[PDB]
Amino acid sequence: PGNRPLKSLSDLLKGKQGRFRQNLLGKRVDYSGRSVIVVGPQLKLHQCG
Amino acid sequence: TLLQDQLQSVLDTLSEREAGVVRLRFGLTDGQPRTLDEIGQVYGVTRERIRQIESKTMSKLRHPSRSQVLRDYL
Amino acid sequence: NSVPGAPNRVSFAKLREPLEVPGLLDVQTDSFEWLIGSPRWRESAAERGDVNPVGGLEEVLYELSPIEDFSGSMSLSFSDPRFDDVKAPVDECKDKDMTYAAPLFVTAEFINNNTGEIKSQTVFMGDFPMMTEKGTFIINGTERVVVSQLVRSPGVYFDETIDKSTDKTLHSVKVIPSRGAWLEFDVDKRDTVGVRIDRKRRQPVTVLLKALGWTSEQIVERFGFSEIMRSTLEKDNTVGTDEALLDIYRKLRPGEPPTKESAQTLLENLFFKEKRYDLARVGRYKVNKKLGLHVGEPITSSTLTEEDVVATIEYLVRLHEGQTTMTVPGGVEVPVETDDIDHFGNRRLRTVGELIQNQIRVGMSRMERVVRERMTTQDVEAITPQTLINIRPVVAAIKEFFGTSQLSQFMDQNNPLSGLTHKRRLSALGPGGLSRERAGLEVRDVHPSHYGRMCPIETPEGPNIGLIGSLSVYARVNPFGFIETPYRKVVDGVVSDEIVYLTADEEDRHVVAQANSPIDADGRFVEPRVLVRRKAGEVEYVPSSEVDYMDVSPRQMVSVATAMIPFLEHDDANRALMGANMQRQAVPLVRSEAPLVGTGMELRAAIDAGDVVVAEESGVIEEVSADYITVMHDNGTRRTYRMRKFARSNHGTCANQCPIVDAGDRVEAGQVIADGPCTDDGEMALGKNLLVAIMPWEGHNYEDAIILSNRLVEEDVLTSIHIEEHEIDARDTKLGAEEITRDIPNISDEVLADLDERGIVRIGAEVRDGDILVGKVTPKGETELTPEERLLRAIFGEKAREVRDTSLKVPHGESGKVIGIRVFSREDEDELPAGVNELVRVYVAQKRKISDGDKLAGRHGNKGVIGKILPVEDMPFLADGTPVDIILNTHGVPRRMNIGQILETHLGWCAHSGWKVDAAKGVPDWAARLPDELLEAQPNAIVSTPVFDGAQEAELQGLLSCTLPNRDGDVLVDADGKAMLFDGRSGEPFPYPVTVGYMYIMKLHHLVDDKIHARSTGPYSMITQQPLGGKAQFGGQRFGEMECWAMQAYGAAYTLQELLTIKSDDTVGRVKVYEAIVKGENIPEPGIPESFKVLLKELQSLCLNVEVL
Repeated sequence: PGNRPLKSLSDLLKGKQGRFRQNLLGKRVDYSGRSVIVVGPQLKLHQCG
Repeated sequence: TLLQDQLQSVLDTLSEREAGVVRLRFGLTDGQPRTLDEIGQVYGVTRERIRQIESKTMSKLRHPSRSQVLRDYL
Repeated sequence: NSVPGAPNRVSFAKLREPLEVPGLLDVQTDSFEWLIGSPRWRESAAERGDVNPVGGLEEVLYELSPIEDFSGSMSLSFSDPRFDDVKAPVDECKDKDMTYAAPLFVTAEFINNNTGEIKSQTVFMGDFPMMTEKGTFIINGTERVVVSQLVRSPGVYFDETIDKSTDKTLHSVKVIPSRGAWLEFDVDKRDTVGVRIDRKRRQPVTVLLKALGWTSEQIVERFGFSEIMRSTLEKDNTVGTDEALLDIYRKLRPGEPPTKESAQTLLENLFFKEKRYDLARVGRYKVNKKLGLHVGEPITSSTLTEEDVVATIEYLVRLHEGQTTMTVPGGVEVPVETDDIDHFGNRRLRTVGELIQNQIRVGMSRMERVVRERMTTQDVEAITPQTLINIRPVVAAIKEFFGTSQLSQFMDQNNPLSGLTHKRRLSALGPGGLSRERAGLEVRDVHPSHYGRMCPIETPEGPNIGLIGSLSVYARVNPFGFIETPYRKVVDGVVSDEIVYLTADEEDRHVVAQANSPIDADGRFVEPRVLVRRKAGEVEYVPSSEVDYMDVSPRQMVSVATAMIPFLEHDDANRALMGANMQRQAVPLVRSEAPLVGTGMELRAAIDAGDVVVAEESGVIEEVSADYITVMHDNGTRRTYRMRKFARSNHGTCANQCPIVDAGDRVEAGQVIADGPCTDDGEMALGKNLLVAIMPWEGHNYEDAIILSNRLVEEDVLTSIHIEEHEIDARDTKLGAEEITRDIPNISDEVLADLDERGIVRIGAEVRDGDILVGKVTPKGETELTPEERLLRAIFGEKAREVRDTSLKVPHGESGKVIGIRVFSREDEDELPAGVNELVRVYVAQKRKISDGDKLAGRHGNKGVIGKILPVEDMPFLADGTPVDIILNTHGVPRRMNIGQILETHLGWCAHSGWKVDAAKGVPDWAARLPDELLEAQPNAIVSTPVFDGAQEAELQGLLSCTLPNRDGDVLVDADGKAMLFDGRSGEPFPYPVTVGYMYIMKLHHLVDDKIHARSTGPYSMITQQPLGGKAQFGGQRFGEMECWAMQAYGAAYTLQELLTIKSDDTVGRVKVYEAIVKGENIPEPGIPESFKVLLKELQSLCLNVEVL
């Protein structure tokens, strides 16, 4: 209904959801160190905020 | 299971019979509670004799060090 | 001038504008108003000529009304277009959470057609969306905001079109009647006729032409010269309109017995069906507009006319051919030519009612298109003007509409003008409108015209600029979606001191004079020659002696926001508009300040905040206190006019509204009464007129790096507070519902020893993170446990209950004091969504005491992060001790542009420091001129200037030379820009003089907690169990694919792999190594792509079986 055609066998790794495609997509995962930033003159390679 | 077996350990911090006594006391051992005569039946005594020592060794463990030893399991 | 609470930010007016500040804002409203059509507006319009304007209503009514069956025997009509009245301070709804509105009554009238009879009935219609003095509509105490979608005027429109084939100029034109289909003529390649209509191959026109009755003669006759068409009479092979017609008609359907319908009916219908064929009067209007047509014809209709049809058609022909003008019979002539989408006359714009109106329109339509339905069935006789009413679906939409009204967009109550900006904000996109996935830059494209139309500069920004904007400054806009720039309509070296609202077009015909321009005090620009845009806006020079019109000032296609910072003429537009948009993102901390400098825009702008409690009567003051103030309306008359505080924004901010004066004093309507928010001394408090200077330093103002004081703290200068509402409902369902007690399972004490009798504590109460909150609770379930437990519970008598111990608790970066209590019950009647019986919503203070590193800035776009905090001492500093505000790296501006920053700041210390022209004996020449009067600056005082007008360098410079040397009549400052502080540390002198100054800036709705996140773990798509990102969640950042590629560039495998497995969603290792972890040991080495495993299966699935070995 709503004439919504329906998902075929076929689909699966077919369409965007190509478990193919699937993998090749990056994604969110634990411990996401994301934030702005500054240098830290007091610096030493390896070092970091 | 940290619990659980950790327990079992504790489950040994005292005597013997009291196991199936109690493990059976809820089938804990065999996974199915029972009756004072159900178990003690085995030891042959009295629901009397049963829950008497039963709740007693409870008191044993009703004791605290009996507890905190597993308390955070709270 | 004309300012009751006026001070003087003394400016640099080298010029004069007889004109003065419009009211903007007006806008829509007026519409609305007009849309309504108030005997206001009624009067309004009404004035300025204007024949029989109409509240955007009627119309509605009459555009359908009256009424009747299809049996031609029941006649309904309408009347009483109007409403009742609201029922709130709105403010009420505001608190009372519903939306503000007032009832509608109207009085249609049915009439039999048989006997014909009477069925009026001053029917209620709808409580209704009731605007704001902010001209707005805050649904259920909650408003978005609507801008109008720009809209190139619809109509049959024209062009040349070439063909590289031969390169011939297959010009043409479409038809595009509102709601009327299409049909278009088109310079054919080979002969002749771009015939076909709304997509139908092609024909010989006249077959249509003649089809209506046209001797091939009649044309050639009127149309032999007019030869290409002669071909049309050639290849037209077929004849008999009918013969055609019907045949056409097939061309239509196709395939159908050409009944007389085929011979006419729908045909006319087709586009003689204002019944449905329904272009736009304005177009209609246009039309004539197109071509000096009937013109002398205050007309109105969709009245299609083969007449004009052909007319403009031969227009085509004549053109493709090259031909200037020409007058059709009677119809005064028209210079031939294609068209343009681009230009703006091409290009109207929409507006509420209009919308609305459309909305509504179907609304009735709809709901309307029913009574009909029912009218019929609704047996005659006892079927009152009532009997068949039900606007319900209307408002349903309407109402609704707002819901969905994507263009209504919640007023970013972040600052005033910000909100403004939002206001005047303008584009042409979205619902029915464009879909940026389909638009050639041109859409964004520049073009001449544009001036006096919208801020050249600002715009969206992402894939978004060239897509949206607003107005320029003044020039109102057409009673039909077209600007109304007046002009210095000059006259003989004597401009005609006279507005002339203008639709670019027209005008276009005319002569582009120049504001900034030296008249012989008479209009008589003292030069014989001048410049001026021309046909192509050909900004062309010329001899002063010739224009019709000059201008209306300088600076106009500008925006307000645009209108904000001088030195422009030295500064990156990019950088600019940047700062522009920027501009808004200030954050009304606390102190209240104005740049001692700044144009006049300013509060005179700000006044257009129209926000500050501001006078209502030349009344003497009356009782006063921070809630309101009694107001000696000197007519005896008074009114403790109010004042708001502590009430969130869309963005977590007070309702603060600071006063002005004294319960006893005496003043007069419209003058100020009390600021509050972005409202320094009656004025957007917006920054900090702030020293600092020039060095890039120890690498800390480097790469955007930024080096920052500290005293600041202490000083406090940098903070306000921010507002979440804090909610958590009590629900109803299966196992029970969602209680809100205060009792709790093995909850700590105090943790409870805190909330109210039965849950949450009490207003203004302090906290932190975690902090439990609600007094909630809910049934738990019923599915046994291990005897083990119970037992255990029996072991420890902790006779567990059985209820879904449930409530709320404070997340992170969170604390302050209790506030909200929107605890509102279903059960207590407080209507609410299903299965719930109540809900509260609460708030808490937190004074944000400014972290460094972050970012602020001011004018010259000249944004600026906020790197390091730095104690006072330890600081370059007056040889007179006093150190910086901070310092400033160099470098950018060069490859940037914005040095006014320099100047302005020079300036800064200047003003900040004042002076006096020691002109004495005579004149500082560069002085010799200018706002004399100044002559000096009382060290530090109010200072504005014009936009494209303000003193000069040398002057300015020489102003440098000038001074108000300090206490020790001193000026550490150099008539040069560079002095020589020393080190608040090591201390010694410096290498060379010290550039320095001051600058007000602003602060940012964008920092860490805005974005301070990661995520260790939490929820996970119950499907693709990935990091269920969310509020409670940190989201848990997604990851990219390149990236992966990076790996590759190494190959950490694992790593990635791992990921894929791990934090990806490795159900196991997640659990598993999660353990490991737990057990900290040579981790469960990476396993197998598992799932992948599935596959297989997945395959097989289709007889797919195979294998590696």
